[PDB]
Amino acid sequence: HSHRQSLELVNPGTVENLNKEVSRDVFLSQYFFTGLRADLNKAFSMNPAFQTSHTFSIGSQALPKYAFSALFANDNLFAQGNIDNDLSVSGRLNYGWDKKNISKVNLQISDGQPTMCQLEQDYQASDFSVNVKTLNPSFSEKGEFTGVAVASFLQSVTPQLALGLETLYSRTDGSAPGDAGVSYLTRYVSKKQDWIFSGQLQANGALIASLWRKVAQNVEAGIETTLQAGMVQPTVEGSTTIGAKYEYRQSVYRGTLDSNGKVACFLERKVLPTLSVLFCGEIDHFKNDTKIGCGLQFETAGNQELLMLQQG
Amino acid sequence: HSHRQSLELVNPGTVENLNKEVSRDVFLSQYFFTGLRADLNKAFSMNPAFQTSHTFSIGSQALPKYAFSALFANDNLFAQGNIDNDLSVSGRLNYGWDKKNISKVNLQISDGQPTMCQLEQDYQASDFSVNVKTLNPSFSEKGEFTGVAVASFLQSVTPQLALGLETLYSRTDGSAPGDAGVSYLTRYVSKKQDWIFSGQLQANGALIASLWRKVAQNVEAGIETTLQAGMVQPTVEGSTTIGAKYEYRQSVYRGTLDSNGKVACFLERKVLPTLSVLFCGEIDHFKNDTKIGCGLQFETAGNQELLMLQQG
Amino acid sequence: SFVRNAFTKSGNLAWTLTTTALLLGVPLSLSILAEQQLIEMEKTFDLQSD
Amino acid sequence: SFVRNAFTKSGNLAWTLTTTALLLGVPLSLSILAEQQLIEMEKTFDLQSD
Amino acid sequence: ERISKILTLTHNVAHYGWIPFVLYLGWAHTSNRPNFLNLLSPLPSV
Amino acid sequence: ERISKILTLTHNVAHYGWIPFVLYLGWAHTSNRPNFLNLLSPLPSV
Amino acid sequence: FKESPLYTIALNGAFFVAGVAFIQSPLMDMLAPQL
Amino acid sequence: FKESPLYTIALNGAFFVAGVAFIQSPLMDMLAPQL
Amino acid sequence: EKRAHQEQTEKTLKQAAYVAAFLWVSPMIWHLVKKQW
Amino acid sequence: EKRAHQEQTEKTLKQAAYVAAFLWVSPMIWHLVKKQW
Repeated sequence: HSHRQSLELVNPGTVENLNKEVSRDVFLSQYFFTGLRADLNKAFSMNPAFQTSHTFSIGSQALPKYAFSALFANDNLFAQGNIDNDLSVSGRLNYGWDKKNISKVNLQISDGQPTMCQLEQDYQASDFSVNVKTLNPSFSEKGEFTGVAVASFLQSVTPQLALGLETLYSRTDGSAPGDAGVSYLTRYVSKKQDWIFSGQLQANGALIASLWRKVAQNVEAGIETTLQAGMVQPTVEGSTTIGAKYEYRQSVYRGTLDSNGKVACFLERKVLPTLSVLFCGEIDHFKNDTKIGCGLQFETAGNQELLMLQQG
Repeated sequence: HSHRQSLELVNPGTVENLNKEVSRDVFLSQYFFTGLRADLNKAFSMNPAFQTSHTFSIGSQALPKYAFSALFANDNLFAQGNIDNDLSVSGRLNYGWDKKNISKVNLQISDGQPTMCQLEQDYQASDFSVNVKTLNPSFSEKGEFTGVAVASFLQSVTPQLALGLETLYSRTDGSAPGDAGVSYLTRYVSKKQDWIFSGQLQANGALIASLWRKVAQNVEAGIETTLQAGMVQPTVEGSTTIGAKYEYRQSVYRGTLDSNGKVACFLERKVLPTLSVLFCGEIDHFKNDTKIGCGLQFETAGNQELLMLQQG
Repeated sequence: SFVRNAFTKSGNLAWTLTTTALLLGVPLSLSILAEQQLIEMEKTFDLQSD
Repeated sequence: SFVRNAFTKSGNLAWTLTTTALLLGVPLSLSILAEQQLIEMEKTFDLQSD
Repeated sequence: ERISKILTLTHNVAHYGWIPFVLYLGWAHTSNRPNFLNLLSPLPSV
Repeated sequence: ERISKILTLTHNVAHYGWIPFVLYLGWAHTSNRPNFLNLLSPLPSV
Repeated sequence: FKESPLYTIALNGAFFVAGVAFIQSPLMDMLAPQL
Repeated sequence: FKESPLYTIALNGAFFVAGVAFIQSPLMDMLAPQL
Repeated sequence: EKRAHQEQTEKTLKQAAYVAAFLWVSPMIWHLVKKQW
Repeated sequence: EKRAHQEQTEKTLKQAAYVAAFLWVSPMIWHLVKKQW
């Protein structure tokens, strides 16, 4: 359509990256841990990005006692294995057929919940991004679909505004009809890109709305709320979170306040270009109990060229 | 006695200071804490040493939620009050009648175990040191002594060796005869004073022996063992501890290994001349559980002269 | 006493505020101090250069 | 298998040793690094003086 | 009798005024003699 | 039938050789080609 | 005391609006260090 | 397996002696950093 | 019961397709609106 | 029973005094020993 091409709209980010600027950047949800934990990373090659990690976490229930994890990546290929104590294997592979077209497969294998298999194919266009993923996909003798399949579509209505929906198909056993749900997603970006707003009308009447603002090159802040719902009368269990992140040439700081009353901060001192020390403390004023954990990021290499590059 | 004076022996340290070089210097027993804790200290005068402290400890069972504590000291006088959350008052007063003669009184007051009163009189001589303390002293209608009274005597047999005994008198109620026990103490100091050995044959057949060595101006190490005893057959429950301390112009480090398998370290970074940051982490390999706690030592003053001195 | 209840509640609130302020300010204070110290460093090395 | 038991026990022992070594070495390493950095500082300021 | 009454009376005196004793001593000895409110507060006045 | 056998067979292949796949890929691509023992160990060899 | 089901959403929305206004206010700008 | 009451004291004494020898050995000296 | 569940799922998918087309053409209608005013 | 407890405590205190005097004179006897050898 010729007359439709005049708009010249920009491709919005993928659906998963909707809350990246807030959830994964200006919040501790991902970076937080507990108790001591040492992370040793070994670099072997850069142009072909290859790496070997280790982990020694003690006192953290979420983290494992030990975790070996080797990461490889190239221009169009990316892979990552993750051995875990108790021989819990986790793996992920990302292959880019085209510059803008990439297919990703994730597989976690263990003794509990054996072989959760996820495969998804991502497409990115000039103005829209669509990705479809299938959780624990399989087939049945009756021939109907089995497992969970999710398809998400996001189209930029205007250069500063992108709207999209997320389709969900789930079928636990196959005997009963597979429940399906739809969620609406919205992403607003300021003309100057100074601040970004994202809204997610998740299924089951749950709203996840967040805001992001770049105060300056060092300081960016954002907030996020939630309005989960229920029924025995309706039960609504939500929380509002305010978080700010300070980044500097030597350290990165993240702070966050929770409507539940808990307060948390996350500091990362780059004492050396390689070695980085992480501190992570949280308080729970409602119950008056504190979560705390320090860490390490020892960052050795294994090649003379890599060491020379590391030192400059 | 004229012929006895020729020895010219040195006064050994007080009985309580027997294990100071190890217990209170090269070990975390006193410095250790848990969870976050902020310590604000205010200095008001130096020639008359006056100070006002505050504490905000959260997550530490031993520590209180808040603790206000004002310390005053002069050439011959020293006092210290300590208000604690729940209005638990603690107090101590030290008065020096003579340069070598000092009387100390300690009093802790609360709702549980009300008014534990301790008074003691310390004497230091050319070659011997004697101190007597009375715990919860009182009198009874029957006239017999009540409370616990302890008298300790320590005499330097030779310049490099000091032996002493500790007498204990305890009477809980007064109706029953007051149990009394005696403990033997020994302190050996190298001719060069490079290393110090201390031995304590405590009562009830408990031996607390420790060693101390000054590796260099920055590094000193020491070990300590214990052999507590019991009866239903005899039960012996002891632990051997090895500890080392590294001190530097910017930080102080203390590490310790326990025969029980737990490992602990204690770092104190003096980021600023006033502000000091404390880290304290411990592991328990027998049960695979970790104790950890950071802290602060904010060190403001309140006088222009004090601030000028602080900055140099 | 109701006055006593208000007093203790206010004290608890002040304690909570101070604890939160410390927890969220101290690490940021260290970060700012380190960054400004590094800025002074670079300035000193430059002054050395010229 | 007894060989398997020995293997897992040895792995656990190595993990314990490495964890203890890190816990007792990292803070001391930071202290040594800070002290040597301050020594270099003082040397640099002196070199500035003369 | 009297000496045991004094025991309790002095224990109460300690409980209720030991810290004020130290504070008054410091404020009197200090040449600056800072106000009570600032003296108590953990903020620098200089 | 065959496609469901392949499902399990490939899941086992993943479980038992995914990490070795990544390690071999890296060691082949790397020009240094470090020995396996050093490659695994978290120690610098340079 | 009411604590209606709607009360939670009303409180969270009020907090969200206040936070948004604050972040976009000049106050946030003043927070960011000069250096 | 015996684990006698005397076993605990024997083990603790052995640990104490080993630690004392180590601390007074040149090895402790080598531990102390040159700088 | 499977009847109602299947019908509801099918209608959900149909409505999803409808809104997907709506989004596909959204820039077009927005351009038309801009032209109108 | 108080009889035995009191006697034991008294004997403990007496032995404590004996060893206290022993320590008081210890440098004297050590000097004598040094003179002997």
